Amino acid sequence: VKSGKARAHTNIALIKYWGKADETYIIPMNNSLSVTLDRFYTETKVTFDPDFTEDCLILNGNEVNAKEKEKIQNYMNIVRDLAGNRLHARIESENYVPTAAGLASSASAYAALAAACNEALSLNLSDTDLSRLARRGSGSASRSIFGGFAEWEKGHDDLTSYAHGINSNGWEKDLSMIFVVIVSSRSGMSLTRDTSRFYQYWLDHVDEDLNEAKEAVKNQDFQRLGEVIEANGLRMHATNLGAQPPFTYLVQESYDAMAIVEQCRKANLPCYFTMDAGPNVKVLVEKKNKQAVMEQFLKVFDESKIIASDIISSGVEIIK
Amino acid sequence: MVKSGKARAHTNIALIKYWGKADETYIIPMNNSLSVTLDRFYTETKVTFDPDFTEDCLILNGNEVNAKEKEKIQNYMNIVRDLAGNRLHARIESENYVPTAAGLASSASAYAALAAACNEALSLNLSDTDLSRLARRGSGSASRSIFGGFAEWEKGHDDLTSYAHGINSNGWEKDLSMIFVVINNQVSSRSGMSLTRDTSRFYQYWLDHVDEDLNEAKEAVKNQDFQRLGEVIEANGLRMHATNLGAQPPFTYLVQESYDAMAIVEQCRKANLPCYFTMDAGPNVKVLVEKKNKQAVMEQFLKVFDESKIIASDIISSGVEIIK
Ligand SMILES: O=C(O)C[C@@](O)(CF)CCOP(=O)(O)OP(=O)(O)O
Ligand SMILES: O=C(O)C[C@@](O)(CF)CCOP(=O)(O)OP(=O)(O)O
Repeated sequence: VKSGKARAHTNIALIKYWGKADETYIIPMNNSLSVTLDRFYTETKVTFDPDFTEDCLILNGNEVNAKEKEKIQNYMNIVRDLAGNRLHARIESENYVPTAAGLASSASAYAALAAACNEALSLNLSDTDLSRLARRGSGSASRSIFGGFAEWEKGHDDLTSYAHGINSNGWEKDLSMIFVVIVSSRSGMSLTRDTSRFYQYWLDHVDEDLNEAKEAVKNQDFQRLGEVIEANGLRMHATNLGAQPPFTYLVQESYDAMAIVEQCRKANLPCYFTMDAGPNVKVLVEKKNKQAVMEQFLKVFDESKIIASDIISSGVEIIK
Repeated sequence: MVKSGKARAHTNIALIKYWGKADETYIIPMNNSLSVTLDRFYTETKVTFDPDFTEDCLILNGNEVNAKEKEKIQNYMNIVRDLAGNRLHARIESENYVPTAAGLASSASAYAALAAACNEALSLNLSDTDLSRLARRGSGSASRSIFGGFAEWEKGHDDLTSYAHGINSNGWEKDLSMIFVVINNQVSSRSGMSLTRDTSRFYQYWLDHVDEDLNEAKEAVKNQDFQRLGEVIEANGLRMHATNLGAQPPFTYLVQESYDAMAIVEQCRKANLPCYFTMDAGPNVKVLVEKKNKQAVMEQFLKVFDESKIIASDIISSGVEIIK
């Protein structure tokens, strides 16, 4: 029997991945830039047994659903081909995330599975190839191989499409993210990629957004990073508005949280917001101002709905 | 002695959006717009000028308006007094036959009816152009209400040059209709567009496409090409709402139900009922459809929406009118 266990942390995209150039290999229409979070993660143990008939995934103690079981089986097929065996695996996975709060486990789940498999089957994959393996499960997972800032290079094929870690001289140690708890990303983004009247607008600005953001981290320039990523995040959501037919991930409460962020800026508490495939609002903020910003939120939201996390420096990690 | 006049003006809905002012004081817009004038919804406004009157008075649907609206209306009438070269104050009696509680706007038809009423009362002999200009000062969209069918508001660059005109459609307005999906709300158009215009990160994007949209739209009506019209106006409308998303801080007029309404429109398209939607400063979804499909399209909506929430109107051919 072959087993291994690993922990991967979720990451939030500051420059968004939204829309695939290639649905089967998960190659993106554009590069993305993300930060990896300390607080939320997945621990996954994988066990390969000559005895097993089909792949098993137990998550937080409970067997998973149809589509997920199928989603896992097709993914392990990839792992089997790569490793060169025919072993089925029993996967035991736990998400360390506030429950029923809508946090995406996608990135942390596949990065963790990829790394656990790597360990179990002794593949000694390089980070590049680990990121590649993770990508095949979920595009965002490619980034969770790394800590701090990470960039997913879109490439043009399976070999060239992967993430890498960005050294920012420890800037990530100065930063945090506040979550305000309030249609599938894969399904949402394919509709928008395929049909949206505003998608071209998204493509025309994404590289510049990205360049500006990467420059800002080179200078550890928070306001400048913050401004571009906020703009970029909003433009992603604009594209869904142009889909055929239109849709939104946002609700009034998301807008209320956004308004609170602008006010914090006016009161000289720099922070910037972004949203993914749901109404949750994430507030990038400097650690020094994290408590102050949270207080401003507490005036309006339940304390239980205001959850802060640091940015973790290290990457995916083997659990011995 | 006593000078009175009474007018009926119909509301209009924009297919190409006015959204954002170049001049807040005189209400000169950042771009041209194109609308259609609704047969079913209108305002009737009577104005009576009397030397004895010492202050303008406004009665709306039989009721006091309040010192706020009262003050606002007197400011507007000053414009009329300056225009007429008199100092006569007016008693204004107005009835809105517009589902305002249901969220439809009354300001376009209200200000158009008032402009026309004063012109009739005072015998100003204003051209439709000057009527449009007078209406515009009260509310931009009111400039278009002077006219029936398809109308366009030319933005101009000053108070003399910004006004609307009626577009001759070869009677195409008679083939069209508009379904209103009243959606459970619940930020003014003037204040909203101002925040967006001043502030929105996506406003330039709106500006870079509006003229092309408008030219395509007008070319579409020249040809009575309903699909060509519907497609561009629907994209225009959506782009207008995108800009709000970019404002500092962002906001939307749209709620989940609005999105549900758009979805049904798209199903209607796939199912051979051509129609297209647009939304204004509220979650209500308006559905441009050909008169011959009005009923079929309403029934698709009637599968999910309360019957009282689905209201259709034809498009009127004629413009603002003087009545008894
Ligand atoms: O994370 C980002 O860059 C942006 C988003 O989070 C915004 F919602 C999308 C994530 O995409 P994902 O869940 O990875 O899709 P998959 O490849 O189809 O599994
Ligand atoms: O009708 C349109 O062109 C589009 C809108 O309806 C979309 F909400 C805006 C109307 O603006 P309006 O109320 O006329 O503004 P005012 O000049 O500040 O009174």
